[PDB]
Amino acid sequence: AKYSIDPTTYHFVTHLAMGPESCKKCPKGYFQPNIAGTVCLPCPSGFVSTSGATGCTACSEGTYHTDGVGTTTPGEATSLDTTDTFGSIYPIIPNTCRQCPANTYLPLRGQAAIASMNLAAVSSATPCRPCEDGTWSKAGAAGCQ
Amino acid sequence: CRQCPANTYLPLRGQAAIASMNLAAVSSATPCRPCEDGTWSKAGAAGCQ
Amino acid sequence: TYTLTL
Amino acid sequence: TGALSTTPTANLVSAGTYTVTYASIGTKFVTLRLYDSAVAPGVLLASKT
Repeated sequence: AKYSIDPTTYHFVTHLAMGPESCKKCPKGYFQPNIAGTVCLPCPSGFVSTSGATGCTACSEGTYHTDGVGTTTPGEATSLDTTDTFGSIYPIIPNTCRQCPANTYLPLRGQAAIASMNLAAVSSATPCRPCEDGTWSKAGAAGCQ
Repeated sequence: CRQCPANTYLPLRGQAAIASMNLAAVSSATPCRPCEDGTWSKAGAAGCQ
Repeated sequence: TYTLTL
Repeated sequence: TGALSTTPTANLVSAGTYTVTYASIGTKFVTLRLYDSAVAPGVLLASKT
């Protein structure tokens, strides 16, 4: 406040990284593998991660990567993990795997609902292939019967 | 196929913007990794400088 | 939008 | 809740039935969510932890 007060460091230094409490975990959906990391990288399209997240895992067959808001175990980060810790730099992103609907199948791993930013013209689409004629499939299946 | 914004890079082939069907809770996201501290990159780049 | 305090 | 303005509403949880006692020590995450309808599939609108 005044020039008659003991300073901490030089006048151009405004942020300091104190003891081990300054290491904050990346949120859900972000990951950071390096041992001296600087930014949290969002998960690749079609992959999910936990809080620690030194790596990602791919959504299995019959499931596509999207937001599980209404599911049994939502996997998105909370307000505490993102906004109360990092600020506006890392927002909440979807990292759940949702099952394919009935009579649709998904044979590949790591697929995501392709987003649309201008929702009026184009709507978001999920990459769930329909079963051919003569085949039914149940729900979240990797192939038709 | 759209380009990444400035200061963010995408080093992978075949990536998609992940969609959220419940936009009131979780907003849609793009898998564009940010450049580290000390690196900038211009726009739609595969790596930072 | 909604601003919440808790 | 009441009608929502720019002015925050009064304490919605001020009633005596909103109380809890924890049986284990540590960090407990208390969350609050906003829906529009009182039925189960009503759309989530906001959350705070």
